[PDB]
Amino acid sequence: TLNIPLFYKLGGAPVTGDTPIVGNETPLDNYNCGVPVALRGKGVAITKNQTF
Amino acid sequence: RTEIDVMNAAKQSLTRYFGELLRDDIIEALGSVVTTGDTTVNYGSASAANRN
Amino acid sequence: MADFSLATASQRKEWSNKAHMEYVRRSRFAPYIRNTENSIFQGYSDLEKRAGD
Amino acid sequence: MPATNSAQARLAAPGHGFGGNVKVSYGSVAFTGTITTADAATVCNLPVGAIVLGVTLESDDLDTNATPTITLNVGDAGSATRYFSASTVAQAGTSSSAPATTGLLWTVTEGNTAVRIAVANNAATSADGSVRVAVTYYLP
Amino acid sequence: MPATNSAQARLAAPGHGFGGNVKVSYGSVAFTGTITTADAATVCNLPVGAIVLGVTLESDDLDTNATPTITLNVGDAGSATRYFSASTVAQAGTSSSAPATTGLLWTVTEGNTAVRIAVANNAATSADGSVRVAVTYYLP
Amino acid sequence: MPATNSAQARLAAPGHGFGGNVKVSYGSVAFTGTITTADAATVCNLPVGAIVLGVTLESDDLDTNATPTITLNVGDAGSATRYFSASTVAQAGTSSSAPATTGLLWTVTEGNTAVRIAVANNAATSADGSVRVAVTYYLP
Amino acid sequence: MPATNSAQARLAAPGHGFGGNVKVSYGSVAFTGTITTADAATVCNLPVGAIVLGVTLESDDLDTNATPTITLNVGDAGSATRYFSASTVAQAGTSSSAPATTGLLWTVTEGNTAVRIAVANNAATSADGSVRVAVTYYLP
Amino acid sequence: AFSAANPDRLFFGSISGYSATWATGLGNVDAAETCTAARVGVMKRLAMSASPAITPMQVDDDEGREYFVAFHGSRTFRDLKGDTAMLNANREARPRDVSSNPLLQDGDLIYEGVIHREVPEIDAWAAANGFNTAGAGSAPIRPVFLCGTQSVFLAYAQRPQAGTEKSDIPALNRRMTVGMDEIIGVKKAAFNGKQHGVVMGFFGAAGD
Amino acid sequence: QDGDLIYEGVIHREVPEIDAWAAANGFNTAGAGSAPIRPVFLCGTQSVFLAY
Repeated sequence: TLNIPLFYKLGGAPVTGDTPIVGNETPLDNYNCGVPVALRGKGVAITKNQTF
Repeated sequence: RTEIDVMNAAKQSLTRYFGELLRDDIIEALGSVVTTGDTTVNYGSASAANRN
Repeated sequence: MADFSLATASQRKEWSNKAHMEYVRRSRFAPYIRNTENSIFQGYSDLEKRAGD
Repeated sequence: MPATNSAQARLAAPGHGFGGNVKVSYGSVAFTGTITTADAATVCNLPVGAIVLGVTLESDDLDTNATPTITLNVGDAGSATRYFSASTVAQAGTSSSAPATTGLLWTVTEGNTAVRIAVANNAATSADGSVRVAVTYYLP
Repeated sequence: MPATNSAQARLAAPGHGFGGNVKVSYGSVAFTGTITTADAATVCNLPVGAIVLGVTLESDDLDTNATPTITLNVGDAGSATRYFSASTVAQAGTSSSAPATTGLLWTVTEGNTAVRIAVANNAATSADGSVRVAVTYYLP
Repeated sequence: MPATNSAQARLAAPGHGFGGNVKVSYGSVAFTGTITTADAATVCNLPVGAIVLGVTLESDDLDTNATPTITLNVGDAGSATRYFSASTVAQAGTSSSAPATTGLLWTVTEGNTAVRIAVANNAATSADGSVRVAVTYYLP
Repeated sequence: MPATNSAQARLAAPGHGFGGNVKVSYGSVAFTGTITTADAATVCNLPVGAIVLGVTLESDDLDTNATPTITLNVGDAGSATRYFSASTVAQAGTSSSAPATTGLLWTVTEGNTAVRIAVANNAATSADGSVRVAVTYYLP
Repeated sequence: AFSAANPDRLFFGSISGYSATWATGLGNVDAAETCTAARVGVMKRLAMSASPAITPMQVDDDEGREYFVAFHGSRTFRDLKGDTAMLNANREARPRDVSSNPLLQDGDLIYEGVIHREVPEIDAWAAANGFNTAGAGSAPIRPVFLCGTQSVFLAYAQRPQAGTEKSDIPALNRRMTVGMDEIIGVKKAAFNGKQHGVVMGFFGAAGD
Repeated sequence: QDGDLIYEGVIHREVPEIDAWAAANGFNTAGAGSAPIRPVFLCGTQSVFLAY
């Protein structure tokens, strides 16, 4: 199988007036998607009773 | 637990948030309420007497 | 089957390194923000110099 | 139905660093002599932009009588009885260590940044002891 | 006799720096209109790997009746009544500022990182006010 | 009305070649000595991805009494009585060759790939004989 | 307790390919004229080293009487009644398609490789029909 | 559960016909709510204001242009190119040329920035899943898929390969078998229980 | 191929984020008979100042 990631956008409020850039944390969003893979096929037979 | 770089994904999405933050202020400035002589109040935080 | 039959919890997976983002739609006010006098949204770099509030 | 999300309705959200990981202020005022209702003293002092979480008041035995009657008030210059009103933890019969129950989550104003201890009722027989106050709060 | 030392049994031991010097989260939800049992709102949001220390609930007077009957619940999406169950601090006769007594020292799980306030009983006469919640915790 | 065509609803369809033209597994366990309920033995072993069609159980006369009471169970490590439950074909009065009636069309799981014979009831007078099992199945 | 694992106790174990994925032999003997107890005919022929799984016997209505009495035996040159004994499926009142119940899991010996049908009891009124036998087995 | 997780990406007969349950939402699309060119512009509007944004196929930052592709199933495609209005858009705004006009020589057609491609095999799919009933008053409905970029992932493990075999006897050529084999996996792009780049739309196609 | 369009000397530019602003300020009601209304901003030169 094969997993593919995704990052979202950014979400909060602009830290108005006084606030640090060390006090007030954000996470960044992150997700996954996995595609499974399988075998598959098809065949055809040919005789000689139906061929001459 | 991952292999994807969360650092570079958080720095690109942070320059791209201060671009949405600029035109969110121009839309808020166009819908302002000019009370009396440079007194511009936003439309949400304006009273009924500031709009009249 | 009854060949080499591998377990359900022993099957490999794989995780990709390339991630996707969300579209932003940059700005519709962008050709109109200049610093000249004949612009709609006019900018001032006077406080980018020495000091002020 | 019109109970919307709070005035907080949009942001992210704090952790490790220099924010307002909650704080204390501690004082140990020492009473001596005779104890009347003309007593006042600062134990600690608070910021301007801060919200209190809880006040802990522990004292010694100050009135050693068969019927104790000493009674304390904890507050500031605006309200003399803002945190504690008629505490009675300094009596020699009851227990100490009473937590605050009134006026907890409120922003300090200007001129209210000093916690006073004033004596509300006269002591029947004054002893020597000390009173401890610990005020928890934080900053934005 | 088989009461051994804890799952903690070997290490050193924390102080000054960037650890889990304890933290807060504060919200002020504003109720308005009429108040029924169809009310729900987030006040604050918590981490994943954190253990709660204590929740402080202070509110205004929301039901100004001769017989008040308003009743609040504080919890999260998993358990609607996890921290407070039948609080009754918003009534206009009783006192506010009740500390939490149930479910204190427990690690937050995934999907339980938002503190809700739901109204349990209908208000007899709805007033206008606000409700404040302060949740103390820390991180490893 | 919502009874649709099966999870099979689109393909062609098998014939001559290397598929799962149905198969057998045969064992002949030999009992000897005295026969108690502490007996267990594999007769044959099955694949993982296979579905059983039918189990045939033929035995000799193992308990030659006027009132026979020997009783067999056929199963695997998961369920001890999955194919046969209380067979009684080893008794010297009744007939042998009983086909399976329980648990036929089911996919073998992992750890269930060995057919056991366990004795359920004690033999009143143990004789010498053998028990034969033939299990039909196929593969995809 | 001495019930050990079988004479099979060490090997791996069969699947897809040219083994003994189970087999059939089918014959359709046609009875005509009058039907006495002097009748015998081969329907099919078996290997030497093979073990039988099951014999299916389907016939037509051969004795159309108010009281039918026709009766068949299926066997080989060694035992004339080895597979079926007193079948009575050719009667016009009962049902056909009886599976074999006696002598299933046994290795064919030399000179026993031809399945006969012999008539056991005379027909009260002979009709015209046919009898079908399908014998399932496999090889090592 | 697929509804009430995508309220900004599922378009029923109108936006005033959205429901949290799936069977009620398909009961709000009428037989008179056909696929005109004014309702496909509603689906382009939902794709430009989705809460996780759908990436368009082609962007022009100046004179702002965002392009999408809609896949019709030939019973909403004849109602789209055959309406009384919006049909003089490709005879009064196209150049006077015969071999390139999709009015005289039909094909895909662009209108308001979205390209309308016809796939005739969506009628074979949607008739087998019960869309010939389950509308408002048991009317036939058809789906329209307005998709952006990276909406379906394709994982290849083996390309299709061919092979032959002489079965019975290779000397007496009495039998032969040809065959073909493939390892592949197809899945719609889904993240956090939401469609990544598809906007589904249900219109009432009468099929006259 | 849609875009901005000029007619009678005025250029009509589309900004999709004015619906997000005006729905939050109560323009989905408060018309004649509680009908949704939207604002249109016809602006000239030097209408919003920006101080960096």
